[PDB]
Amino acid sequence: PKKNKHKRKKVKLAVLKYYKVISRLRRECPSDECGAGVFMASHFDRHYCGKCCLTYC
Amino acid sequence: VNTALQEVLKTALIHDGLARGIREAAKALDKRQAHLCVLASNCDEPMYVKLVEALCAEHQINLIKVDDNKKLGEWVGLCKIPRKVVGCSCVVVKDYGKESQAKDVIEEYFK
Ligand SMILES: [Zn+2]
Repeated sequence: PKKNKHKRKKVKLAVLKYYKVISRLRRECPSDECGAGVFMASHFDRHYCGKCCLTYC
Repeated sequence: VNTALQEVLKTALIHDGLARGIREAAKALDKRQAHLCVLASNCDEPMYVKLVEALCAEHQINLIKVDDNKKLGEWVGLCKIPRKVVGCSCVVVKDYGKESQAKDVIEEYFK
């Protein structure tokens, strides 16, 4: 066999999936190096923001 | 007259003053640091993007309109002059230089 390389996965136009139209569709990351628009990805038993590498619950 | 896009954008890229792109426009609108907003009116049909249209009514931003994507992508950003075609759809200008002819035409466009 062979070890495969990693390709950048493509979700298509998730830029409106950060909002819900006023009202956002995902929850905010508390930070001082991030903030003013930076949200956390809400997975099924955890909540994830990229830069701080923060898990909630 | 179109020196309200020629004399501000070409003199604005030299000063770390452009926020080009769409999600960076959303993070810049949540920063409350949008001063100049060049929209698109070129789309598959324009009803698919309503977020930058409605977050200024929450956030009190100036809006100047254009009708073109390819002349927008020739206004701002990079291109070959078999040619590198990229197209920009929404521009947040964050900062400026110091201008004495073109402060007003981006300033006074509040109709
Ligand atoms: Zn974080």
